[PDB]
Amino acid sequence: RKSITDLINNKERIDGRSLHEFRDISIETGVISKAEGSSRVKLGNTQIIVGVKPQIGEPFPDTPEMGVILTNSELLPMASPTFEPGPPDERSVELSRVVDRCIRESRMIDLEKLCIIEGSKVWMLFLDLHIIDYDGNLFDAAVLATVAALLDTRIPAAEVEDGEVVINREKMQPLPVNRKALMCTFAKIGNEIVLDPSLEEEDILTARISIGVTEEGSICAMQKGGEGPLTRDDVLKAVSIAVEKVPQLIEYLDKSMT
Amino acid sequence: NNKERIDGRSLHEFRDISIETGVISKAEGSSRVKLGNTQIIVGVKPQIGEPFPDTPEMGVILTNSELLPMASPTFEPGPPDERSVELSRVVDRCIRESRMIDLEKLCIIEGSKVWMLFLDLHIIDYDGNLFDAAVLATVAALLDTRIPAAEVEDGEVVINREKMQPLPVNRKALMCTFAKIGNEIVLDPSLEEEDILTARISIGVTEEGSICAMQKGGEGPLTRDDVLKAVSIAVEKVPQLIEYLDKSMT
Amino acid sequence: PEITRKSITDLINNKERIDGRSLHEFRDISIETGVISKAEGSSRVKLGNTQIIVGVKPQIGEPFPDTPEMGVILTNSELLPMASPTFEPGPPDERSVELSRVVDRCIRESRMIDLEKLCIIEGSKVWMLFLDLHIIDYDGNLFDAAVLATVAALLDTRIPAAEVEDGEVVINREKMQPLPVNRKALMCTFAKIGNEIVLDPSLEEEDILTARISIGVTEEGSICAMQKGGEGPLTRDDVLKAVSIAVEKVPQLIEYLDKSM
Amino acid sequence: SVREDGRAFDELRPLKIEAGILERADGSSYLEFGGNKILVAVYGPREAQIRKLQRPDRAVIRCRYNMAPFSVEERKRPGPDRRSVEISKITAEALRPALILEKFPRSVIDVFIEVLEAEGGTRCAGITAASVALADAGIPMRDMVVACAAGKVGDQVVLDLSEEEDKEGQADVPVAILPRTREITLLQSDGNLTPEEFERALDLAVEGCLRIHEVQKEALRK
Amino acid sequence: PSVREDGRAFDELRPLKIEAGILERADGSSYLEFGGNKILVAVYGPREAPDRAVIRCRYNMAPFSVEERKRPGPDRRSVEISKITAEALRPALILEKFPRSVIDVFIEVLEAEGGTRCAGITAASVALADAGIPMRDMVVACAAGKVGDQVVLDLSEEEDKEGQADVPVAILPRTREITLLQSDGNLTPEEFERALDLAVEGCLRIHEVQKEALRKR
Amino acid sequence: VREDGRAFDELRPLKIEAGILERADGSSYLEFGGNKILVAVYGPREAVIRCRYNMAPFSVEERKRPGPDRRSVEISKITAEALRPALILEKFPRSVIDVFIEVLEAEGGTRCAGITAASVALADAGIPMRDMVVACAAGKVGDQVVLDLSEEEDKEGQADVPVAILPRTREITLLQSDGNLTPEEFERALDLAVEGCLRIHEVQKEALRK
Repeated sequence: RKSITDLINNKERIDGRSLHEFRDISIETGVISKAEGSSRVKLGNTQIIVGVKPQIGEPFPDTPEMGVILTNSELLPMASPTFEPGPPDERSVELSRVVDRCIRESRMIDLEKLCIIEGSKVWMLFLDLHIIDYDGNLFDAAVLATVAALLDTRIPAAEVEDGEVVINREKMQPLPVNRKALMCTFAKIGNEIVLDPSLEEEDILTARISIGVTEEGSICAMQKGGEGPLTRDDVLKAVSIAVEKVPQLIEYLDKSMT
Repeated sequence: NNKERIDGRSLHEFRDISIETGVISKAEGSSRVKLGNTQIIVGVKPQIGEPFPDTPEMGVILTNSELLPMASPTFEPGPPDERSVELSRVVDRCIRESRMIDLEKLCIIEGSKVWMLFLDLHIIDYDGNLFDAAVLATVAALLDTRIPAAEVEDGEVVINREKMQPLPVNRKALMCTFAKIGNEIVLDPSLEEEDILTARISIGVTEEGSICAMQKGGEGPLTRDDVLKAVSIAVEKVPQLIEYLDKSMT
Repeated sequence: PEITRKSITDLINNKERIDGRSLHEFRDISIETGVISKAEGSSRVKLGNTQIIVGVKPQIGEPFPDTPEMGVILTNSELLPMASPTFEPGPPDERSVELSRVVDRCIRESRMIDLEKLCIIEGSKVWMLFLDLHIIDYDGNLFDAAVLATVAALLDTRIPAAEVEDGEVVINREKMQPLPVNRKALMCTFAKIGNEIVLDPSLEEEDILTARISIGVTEEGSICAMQKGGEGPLTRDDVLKAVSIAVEKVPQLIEYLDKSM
Repeated sequence: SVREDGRAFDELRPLKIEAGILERADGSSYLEFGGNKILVAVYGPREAQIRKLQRPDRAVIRCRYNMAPFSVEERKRPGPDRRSVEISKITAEALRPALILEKFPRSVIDVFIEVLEAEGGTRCAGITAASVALADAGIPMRDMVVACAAGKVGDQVVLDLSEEEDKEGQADVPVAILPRTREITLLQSDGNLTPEEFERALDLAVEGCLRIHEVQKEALRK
Repeated sequence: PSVREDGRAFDELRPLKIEAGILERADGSSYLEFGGNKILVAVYGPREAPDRAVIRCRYNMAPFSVEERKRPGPDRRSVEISKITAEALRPALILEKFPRSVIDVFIEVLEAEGGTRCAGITAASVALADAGIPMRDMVVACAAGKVGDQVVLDLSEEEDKEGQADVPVAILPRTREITLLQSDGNLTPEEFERALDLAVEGCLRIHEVQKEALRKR
Repeated sequence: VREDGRAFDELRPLKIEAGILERADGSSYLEFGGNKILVAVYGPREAVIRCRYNMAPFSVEERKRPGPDRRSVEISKITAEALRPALILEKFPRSVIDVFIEVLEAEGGTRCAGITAASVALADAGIPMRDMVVACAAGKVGDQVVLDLSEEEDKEGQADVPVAILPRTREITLLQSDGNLTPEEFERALDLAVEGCLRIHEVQKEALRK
């Protein structure tokens, strides 16, 4: 491990990667036929499947006009020998909330348009993240897969007839997306921040930072992780690359869906 | 092992069976079954709730079993383990698939209100073969069940506590469990036999001799002959269990 | 081995305690109300170093199917890992549950609150009072501190007027109202050490007691809750003696609560 | 002053107690008291399978009081509830003085109390049956433990309250004692009693314990 | 003598796909596609921690695996399948090379279309082999059943809709030893004998697909 | 002028007291606006840091059912990580330190307040530390970047950027962001938060001295 770190202070990484280079990315949609929207993302060997399952229920009392998003992630014993079974641990919860933050705060989905009947009935989007294989950087893979799944989503038209809800699966509609946003995670190793860390790198990092940037280059989510500190320069440097790299990820996504 | 068994039984003989009904006075139907020393109490508790969305015209059956630390030193406390879950589902399967109860007649208002039958199996003592004892006790309790008449008046449900009606029971089914020891299948295994069996098979047969539930258990395999042999004996044994039950209830 | 248990026993058998109080004497008591500004009623009680914060949070919902005319009380206590190194995190253990139910018993059986007046619509909408006991520091005798803080918090409680109009439940937050308090009750806990019962035991004393007994007495000197605890026995005399003291102490505690408010 | 079911003020409901009825359990008992139907199983003394509950000096009574879902009028979802947890706590404490434990360091006696039907006064009945199950298991005991409730209903202090009498009832006083020394091992009170009324109910309950104790001794004797 | 809506004969399986070694982290793995069914299996072990070499198996469904979002977490049906799958797999493994350790078998259903428990075992055996677990044989599973008053093999979704009996069977191919067996619905002993034999034939056919997935090492 | 009448770089009323609890090895009480936070430290005992952030059921407007929720679990996770760099853990091998953060009343910015009070509790417990840890939130509300967002300012906030630092070196030990910030806006909010930390650090040091 001593030789992984001394090798990082020069701008070289174990698999030959540049310091600010993502692994090979692979994006498929419409993977689960039963699911209204779904996606499979592979980032290196890190693999995540996301399904979007729309459902009708009550909105939150204080936002009778808002549709609901519910993000949950399953960090599967399958995906890693360090993944315990049972309900979501710390690590799952964080991943899940960070993804939810990115999707929610970017205002990617117009929840107002998910309202069917104000105060009573609204579309509830269950975003379910299924971690299948873990080989480094769950956040970037997760956000990418959720965004992809969301774009893939088609839902039945919900008409209000005489006051009762009616579901016309005749006319399957896409989601009301205002914009897209994606995430870059960096790892502090030695004196350097490294974009998109491998498992080998995640084992030895001092700290990590995830940054969610929107289409118009604004920051919608941020999350420092790890047991070690970051410097002001580290943080601002990471922002700079995220702003730079997200548009490329968005370009890459849009093309995979055509 | 080859010809006979440690307690004097042959290969295809049950232990002494004891069946009581009306055991818990508060319960709408109840039963106490002893099969050898294996003892199970079952209560049937009717309740009014919403029907499942796909079946708005059908009543609900909910089967659950409590494998009590009381009943055996190997029974852990806490919510139902693997062993309890399996027992519970296999019993549920037998009652459900035999279409013993006409769920349609437990409708009260279609779409919103139906009778929910809580079948609760209470394992008091475990000395071999929970399945046959469990199915026997559940069937017994169901026949013992009397429920209030549910009338519909303009809108919601009205219970009359004075017209206690039986459950609508279309037919009856019971279950035989066999244990593969050596080269033989043995009907109704004791604790001593359950400890050493290669595998087990439970077969639920109906009144008209048709198979409504089957469950292979254990860590070892069964042969085609073992399975078909068990089927033939189950088909033969179940009408005698059914008759034995009917007689215990008059 | 078993030295502390003999040392503290010989002392109490010769009529004195480690901290030098009478056998039937409470530690210093400190009572504050209106401690949590968001909470409709709240209190902070210190009994020696034993510290409990109680909040009262009113809420509207369904009454019980067979008490359609009664409002609801729900008592729960959090024995925080904060409050003691022997306090495990997670949902309420035996010890918490007991403390909680004993407090609930005292408040409920004294008929301190007229649940009938908490009704809004019979068999549908009533006021639900969440009594939440937050154990902050544990240095002996949770029960007496708990009952004292819960009672205090209840007295401190102000709730919005609930009017009935059209069939829905109008909340009117302009007219803030006290809870309908019919009477007060408080609790004395005794510890059997040696041949003596001692009132209001310290942590040191709770470690070594044979048994304990908590007695809830009302304003008019009647017993509304009792709870024997511990692994050892009590005698008939021990129990009746504890009643005797409890009945002469509670009226003292009651005017101390009234004066602190 | 007649009670609803006809009993005198100091009259117990019918009682029936049988030992050794279970096969698997090391000791067992079955108790019928009015509508109450209670089964008790004792296991041990045995090695502690849970890391936490151990003592270097003596063994521990782990007690679980449980109600069958069908034991009451409305189906009780199985699993532990607050009331069950409290009863289990004070029962373990109620039984403890009777047992000569210093015998078995680092080990567990499990007491499983199963209420098949309930009709008031189960926590007492439970302890009463438990003591018999304990003796049936061959657990060395210095005395029996026996329990019974008194209370108040028609403005009258009465003995062994029925579940019906628990509704309109003005007070409940469960007591469990060690018969020989008369040492009180469990004691609770709710409702509203004067110190004078309470003294009566304590004493009345204690008399019930001594009467029930004869039924305990006779069951084990068989 | 009757044809099914989809064109299959009474004794005909839908195209099945098995692929081994697809996961990176897992010691052994497999992906199985059977009709609408998409099943992933991961094997871990043998690994540390006590009477026997036990194999722990968890059958789980993804919330999006079925028509209505299934709240994640275990349910009674999943617990039963996990129990009998561990039992189904066990005879195939030579656990006596390491008689105290555990083997983790994680079966993840990504999409469900009936007959998953069998599919799950079928994929599991491939994952086990892929992990290099010493095995005396493969374990392979397949369901038969009855639908148009006719016992048939590999029940379609539109069929399952109306089905009259399901008969999941798992066997050890070489010896034809039965390792899993269930039945529901309503069969005559004669119908059942047909159901069982038809399922066993399916197992032998599916076994070829298992062996071929491994050859691509 | 803000809604409560503060300046853009103005903290809320802050007081910190050390040593208030009897049982805990170290403890602190923190009042910050409406916020009322109690911290207890136990250990080192039979080196890991184990942190539970918990809210009292009565700590918010609507009774919060006690027990852990997803938000509490996340805060506990990042707080343990926030405190860790301050502690010289190499002195106590193979043991654990417990940090119990109890929110008695909440009014926004509790996770930061929690860390601020925790560092004091840690010192009060005599845990060898290389520095203090101090936290504070900045954010954006009236199209303006402001320091120490109040509860009901967050009710309509445009961004919130909680930061925790080690005062001496300015090492960023916690950092989050939600809402919508330009990289330029963010840079200001971080820097503004860091200034708050240094100001709050004085109150930390004074609580120990008193």
